[PDB]
Amino acid sequence: MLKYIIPTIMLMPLTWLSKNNMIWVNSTAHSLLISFTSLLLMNQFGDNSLNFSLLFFSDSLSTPLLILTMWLLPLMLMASQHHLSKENLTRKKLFITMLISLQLFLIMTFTAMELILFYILFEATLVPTLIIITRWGNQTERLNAGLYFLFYTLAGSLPLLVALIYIQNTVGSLNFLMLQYWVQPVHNSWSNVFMWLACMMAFMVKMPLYGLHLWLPKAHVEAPIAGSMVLAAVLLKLGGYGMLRITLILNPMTDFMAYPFIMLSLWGMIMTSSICLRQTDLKSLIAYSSVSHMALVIVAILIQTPWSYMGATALMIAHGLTSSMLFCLANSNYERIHSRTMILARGLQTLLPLMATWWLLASLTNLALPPTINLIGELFVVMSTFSWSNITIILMGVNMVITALYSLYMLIMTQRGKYTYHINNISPSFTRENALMSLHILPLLLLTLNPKIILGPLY
Amino acid sequence: YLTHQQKVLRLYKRALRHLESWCIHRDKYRYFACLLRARFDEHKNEKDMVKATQLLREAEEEFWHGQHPQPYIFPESPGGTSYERYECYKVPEWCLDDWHPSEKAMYPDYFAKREQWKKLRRESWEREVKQLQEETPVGGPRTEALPPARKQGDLPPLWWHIVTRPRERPM
Amino acid sequence: SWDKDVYPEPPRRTPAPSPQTSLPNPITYLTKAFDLLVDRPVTLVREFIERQHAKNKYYYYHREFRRVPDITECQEKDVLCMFEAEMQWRRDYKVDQEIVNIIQERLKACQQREGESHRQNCAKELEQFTQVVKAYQDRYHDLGAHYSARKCLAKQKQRMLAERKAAKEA
Amino acid sequence: PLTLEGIKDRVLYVLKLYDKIDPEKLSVNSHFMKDLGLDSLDQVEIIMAMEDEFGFEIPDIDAEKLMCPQEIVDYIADKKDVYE
Amino acid sequence: MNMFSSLSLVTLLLLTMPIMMMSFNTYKPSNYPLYVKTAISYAFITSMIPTMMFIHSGQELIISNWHWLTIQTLKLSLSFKMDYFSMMFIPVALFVTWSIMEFSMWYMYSDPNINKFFKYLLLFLITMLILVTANNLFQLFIGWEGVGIMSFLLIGWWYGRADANTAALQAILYNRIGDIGFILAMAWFLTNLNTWDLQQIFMLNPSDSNMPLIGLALAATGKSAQFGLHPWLPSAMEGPTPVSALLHSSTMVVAGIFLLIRFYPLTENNKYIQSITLCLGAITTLFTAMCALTQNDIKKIIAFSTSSQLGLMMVTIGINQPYLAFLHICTHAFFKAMLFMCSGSIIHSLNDEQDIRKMGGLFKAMPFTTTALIVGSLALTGMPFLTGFYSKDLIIEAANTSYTNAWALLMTLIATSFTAIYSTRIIFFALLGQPRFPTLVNINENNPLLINSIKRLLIGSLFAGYIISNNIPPTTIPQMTMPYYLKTTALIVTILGFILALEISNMTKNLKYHYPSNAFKFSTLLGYFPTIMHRLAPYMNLSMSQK
Amino acid sequence: KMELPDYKQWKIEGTPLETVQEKLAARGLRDPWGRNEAWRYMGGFANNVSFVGALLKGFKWGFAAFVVAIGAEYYLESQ
Amino acid sequence: SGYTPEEKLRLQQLRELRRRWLKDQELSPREPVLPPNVIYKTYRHSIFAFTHVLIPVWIIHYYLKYHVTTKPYTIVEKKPRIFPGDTILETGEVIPPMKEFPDQ
Amino acid sequence: AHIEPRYRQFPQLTRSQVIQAEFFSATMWFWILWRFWHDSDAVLGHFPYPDPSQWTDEELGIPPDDE
Ligand SMILES: CCCCCCCCCCCCO[C@@H]1O[C@H](CO)[C@@H](O[C@H]2O[C@H](CO)[C@@H](O)[C@H](O)[C@H]2O)[C@H](O)[C@H]1O
Ligand SMILES: CCCCCCCCCCCCO[C@@H]1O[C@H](CO)[C@@H](O[C@H]2O[C@H](CO)[C@@H](O)[C@H](O)[C@H]2O)[C@H](O)[C@H]1O
Repeated sequence: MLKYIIPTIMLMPLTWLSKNNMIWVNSTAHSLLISFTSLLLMNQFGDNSLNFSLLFFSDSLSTPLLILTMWLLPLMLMASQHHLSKENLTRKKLFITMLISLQLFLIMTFTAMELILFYILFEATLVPTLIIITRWGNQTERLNAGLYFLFYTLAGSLPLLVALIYIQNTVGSLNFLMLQYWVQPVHNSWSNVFMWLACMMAFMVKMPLYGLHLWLPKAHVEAPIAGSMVLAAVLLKLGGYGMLRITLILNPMTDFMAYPFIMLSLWGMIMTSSICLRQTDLKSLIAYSSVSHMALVIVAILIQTPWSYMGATALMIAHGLTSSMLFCLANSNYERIHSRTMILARGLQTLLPLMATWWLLASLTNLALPPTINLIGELFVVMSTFSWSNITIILMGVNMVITALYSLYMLIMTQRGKYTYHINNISPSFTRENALMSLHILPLLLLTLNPKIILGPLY
Repeated sequence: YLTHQQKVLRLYKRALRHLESWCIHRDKYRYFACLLRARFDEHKNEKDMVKATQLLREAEEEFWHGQHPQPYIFPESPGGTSYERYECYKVPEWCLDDWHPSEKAMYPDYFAKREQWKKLRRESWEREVKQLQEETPVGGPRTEALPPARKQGDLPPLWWHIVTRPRERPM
Repeated sequence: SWDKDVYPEPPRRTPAPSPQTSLPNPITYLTKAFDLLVDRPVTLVREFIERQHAKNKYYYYHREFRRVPDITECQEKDVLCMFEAEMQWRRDYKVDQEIVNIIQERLKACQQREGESHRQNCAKELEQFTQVVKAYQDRYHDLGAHYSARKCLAKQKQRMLAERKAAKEA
Repeated sequence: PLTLEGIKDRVLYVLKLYDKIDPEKLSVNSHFMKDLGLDSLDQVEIIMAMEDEFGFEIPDIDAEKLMCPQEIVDYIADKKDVYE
Repeated sequence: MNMFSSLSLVTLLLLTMPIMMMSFNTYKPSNYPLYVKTAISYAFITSMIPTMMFIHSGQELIISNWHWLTIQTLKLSLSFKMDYFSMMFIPVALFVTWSIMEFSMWYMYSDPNINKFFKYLLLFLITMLILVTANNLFQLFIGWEGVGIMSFLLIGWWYGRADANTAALQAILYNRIGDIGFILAMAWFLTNLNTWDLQQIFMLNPSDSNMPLIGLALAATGKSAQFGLHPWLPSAMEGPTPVSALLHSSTMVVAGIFLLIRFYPLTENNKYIQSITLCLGAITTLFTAMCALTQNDIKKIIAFSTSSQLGLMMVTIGINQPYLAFLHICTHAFFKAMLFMCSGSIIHSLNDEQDIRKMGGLFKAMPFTTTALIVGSLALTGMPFLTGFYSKDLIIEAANTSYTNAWALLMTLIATSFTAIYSTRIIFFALLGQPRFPTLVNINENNPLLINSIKRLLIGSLFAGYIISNNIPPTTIPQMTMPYYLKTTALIVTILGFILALEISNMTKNLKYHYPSNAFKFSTLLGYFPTIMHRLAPYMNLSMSQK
Repeated sequence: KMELPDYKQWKIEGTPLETVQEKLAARGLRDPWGRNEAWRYMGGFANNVSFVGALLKGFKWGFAAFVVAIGAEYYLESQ
Repeated sequence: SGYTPEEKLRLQQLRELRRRWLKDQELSPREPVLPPNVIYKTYRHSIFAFTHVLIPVWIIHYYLKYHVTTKPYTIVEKKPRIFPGDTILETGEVIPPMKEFPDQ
Repeated sequence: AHIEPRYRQFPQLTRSQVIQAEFFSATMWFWILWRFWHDSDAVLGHFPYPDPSQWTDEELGIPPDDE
């Protein structure tokens, strides 16, 4: 993994040593080259994973998440440079440096063998994240509202640290390869119930789980576009990636300890989709859309069948590209009207014809139109949870109806109908914006031709 | 809000249009249109406005009972089949500003005439703002009506978006 | 092209044309038009390509995996022996998925081939599909997403205990 | 395609087929109530006939104010974007 | 098989070529609509060669050409089932689409987005041919949702109109409710069997098939707008007339019936699902026919005519006659697509007037539109030996002599009589009488695109039923022995419907003052299903969201 | 650019609009818009087929073609 | 109940401008200034058949004959119907007739 | 515009549309009569329907009431 760590670090000298007017050109060009070389990680095997060294490994789960992470850095740079153009030069380089350091922690996080090494990096990603959201965020409101920092660290980060420390004492190691052979069953015990919650609550909050999700809409309304892109696309998948790994050592206690979280996810899947129908803020609508989609991933991970793990991996990648594109589409409107209200500017298809095509494609993938990988992932989770209990088809089906409703409602409200009379500064879509959208959707649709490389290790 | 005189005439028009929806055939409609007209004529010269109001209220109750479930609606009227059919084709004039110079090079006469209008709008705006302020009582307007241009050379205040509104069949 | 024993097909019996109408058969005429305008030009192009291929002849091989001790012979917590047995079990699991796929493809090919007589003429294919699916279910069903040789063996021993017990009951 | 003269001709045409109007006393500037001595119930009927003539509705708020053929001609011309 | 299979795929591949050429390959936006019509016309010719081979020797194939994905023991491939139903449906749909596209070349002439309109019709056709030829449930799902989205994009064509956006989103809502049944079948077949292939499903032939077949019945209920999920089809009239012609004949609405025909080897041996689809169809065929009696919009009447005929198709499925249900899909596509093209010809002449109360006196004014409308109306109402008689007549005979629900049979016969009433209603108010339209007459049906497009469907509406019914092979034993009063039931109630409708129409001329009725308001307002459901259901959901 | 037909043609006499006027004159009323509807009942729009007439369109020539076809079918039998 | 004297005057003044504006939407004769019989129908159709039928079937036939059909069970025929009295091409076999029908 | 719009009058027609409308109206009636002549059974009945009250006890194998 040093062939990706070292070039990523070298983006920092490159950014600080570029000519003043070349910082965006230089970093975007070279970060796209790192993204190109990330495709060499797809040297996967049917039986073994790609174990590079004592610290890092890659398997079919982390590999697609790594490629998505490395793809997103150039896209974030393209999306950020317009609104940072009035920023002074030293602050543009610090902003770029935060994004590079965020990628450095993410690629290391997804490949760490040792779960304690994963924990330190899994938390180090918050330092660049909060700095980006707060220092370049919209308002004076605190994303780390204090209550959320306390609840998360007390009920999430700290219990996970103690559980991991406890596990290594008992097992003698937290290397994930070792945990595959030395795993022992978890018997019923009040102490074991608390180990289970400790091992899972941190990832539940980051997913987020329904009932622990109110932080996510607040963060999106405050974050800059790059913040929303990384947060939606990857940072939520850190919780999903963590659960897919740590559930190896939690059986068979997950057989019953998962019921409350499945209930929260199955019900919260419908409650958050319905909320999307009465959202007045695009960024909030997309944020609640992510909660609904990540409810499927939690259910898939907790019932742990081969089909649900394949569906979970596909869902995480598909949502990453789709939710990121939706935030970029909303941001482009915001950069003209300077408001997140969804009802303010209407009938935009009349004024921006091609951008309306990007909107339609983003909405069709969001509502899981076949054969997009959005549906492939969602169908697999639906197929698996039907076996878990046939009644779930009712809740899964109803959510499919509602998801189509708010996806097209968002498309209809903003793109169709009569345009707003007094808004007279809607300039034609820039090449930068059109290319930003097409770099989201083309890879998303091309993956329909070869879905196996996003189906994870269970494939 | 309306006068009594307006409510009756609105009920006469609405009554006729629903009667036309029931009758369908022009001769049958013309027969009952004169029967209906006669009913109004029977009470044209009433003077007791208490009776006149009670006559109107009973008429409107009668209308609601005899109302047609599916009255005919002109295609382009609110609720008709063509209502707002061409809104997707109406592009506001300010969009021409953002045209590329190569796009404007295709219509040199049209765009020359368009700067003449934009010049006229500029030179007129200050005068329009004064005329409204001087003619406007203290406390703001009492109604939405707007005045005409008073002098030769002036343009009626607030005219651009009325004059340059999209055609009703833009494409 | 493929192996006829693995993907069997019965001998084809096509009845001879026995026309009983003076009208020309437009299908036979379109067949000649196809055999002339489409097949022969296509065949010429392919034959040229296959000539280039014959000039350059190189070979690829089917990887052979020597057998190693199973998980039943590994020492507890001996990862070095558990690793090789675990990889071997995964390879066999992947192969067994494709053995079931071959049997399903035979069943589906049979149904289409037999037309309206498939219920009687595909009973052998149905029986074979039934037994293979049963054997696959016995091995690998209900192991979970975190399956392994260890959990496969635990399932087997549990099944072996139930079989042994019902023998006493008999 | 409508023209300002074609709208005029059809407006007057419809009025000349009204039995309450003298076709010799009718001109584009003939006020319905002051000149022709019609009532406000007749004015409603006249406007209804123009809606049928041209196939679109004139809302009651606008219809009240059309008290001569020329005003009707101007109203129809404006809604239809006729200019020559 | 080399010629049969090659020509089977070129037809599909050919239809996608105008889509690929949209990437500016010798692009000639001057006449893209003409290019699309030509591709359909050539696609019709090539599709007729496999059809002849099937007619000849019953040759059928599966083409599983591309292996897409394997999920352990579930191999997914791009597989086309080129069988009885695909052989005969594809030429009909291509023939009908060819006429609708030539008609659209004239109807949509002034639309600035003419090219985009034709691209959407081509995609709307492609997703239907993915549906019919699909050989596994996943590929069937791609087409199933494909038509749904194109329905949304074409119903909401005029996107500045809020009513158009509301009808487009209504189609999606009601159709995705039906898709709960589709995924339920997919989940059941994957779990209880181990396949989404139709071949392995029929080979295993489960007896405990209530759950997967209730899922398919629900999926067909929404897509083909049976009672319960039906209001969206009338609402879909917001789209341009050429959209309604395709929607109501050779694409979306028959997909629900087609799905249940595909699975007849399962519904054969399930008397419970047969009883559900019989009753489900029987109420639909009557209820929608009753609604059409009092409608005044010409597009609404034809739209309810479709729901009533789709109800009769669902009845045919429920009396265990799937091959007659298919024969009705084929024949119905001819005269139903024509009726929409005749309404559009009238609507266009009268300057976008769709209300029959403002029509009249068109019998001589529009002679060729009148001829096609009369032929179309007689074909719809089962006039002997026209295209509609070869399916409707056999369906009523087969329903009469089956071990059937008695109430469903009576409701099916009354709906047949009502068919003659609203068909008369269109002819009487649109063509007979004196003109009731504005005074500036722009009636002009003299356009070769309009004449030729309607003429080809008129020829189909005369001979298509006879030609098809004489070429398809027997798959059942038609029951031909039966009492006279059961043999002639369909013709008799059709004739009494015509007689009973003349009296009702003529009383509209008497100088008598009507009196509204509870029955009249019930039929006019569509039984109040939209008014109650479309207000109450959104209210409960939307108010629930905020709190 | 367009020529409106002379307005004095339009008289309600001979149409059902005259039946309407007679029925209204019994009640002491009159129909002032009668001539504005008269064009719908005159000259080309005056006489319209009935429903049975609409269905029987082209029957006369269909039957003439039918008698010749079956006759020509029988002439080919005796031969 | 008619227009007030100011209402008529404002309407008249907006009529002049609105009608002048619409007159100005007309295009000049030069605008837009752009930058720089059986055989015909047969050639258009002949070239269409070649590009949109012959080439596609060449590619499809090549694909099916040499890439699809060379893999097992990719194109599965329904076996032809054999009726009594037939002659099998592959073997030369002769299917016997059916029993003599009873009179009917 | 080869057809001029008219005011309050019956529209101008062409011969081509009137002749084609009549040809296809007469085709429909020829077809109905031609088929009814040759396939009248499809409308009235293909085969006789027996009256079961006529079948004798001998042929239905009904034993005598005292056997
Ligand atoms: C889209 C463009 C992508 C560009 C990059 C990928 C293209 C690379 C193509 C190189 C393929 C060469 O593949 C190579 O072919 C030669 C053909 O003699 C073979 O060569 C070998 O084969 C046989 C015997 O083994 C002999 O004919 C030959 O003497 C021997 O050297 C190699 O065993 C094979 O590996
Ligand atoms: C799966 C592989 C498929 C390989 C296909 C290879 C491409 C072969 C096509 C090359 C020629 C395509 O030509 C494309 O289609 C027709 C051909 O007449 C053209 O269209 C032309 O004919 C139509 C009617 O016939 C006219 O309406 C149109 O005005 C005219 O330009 C398109 O403007 C052109 O872009």
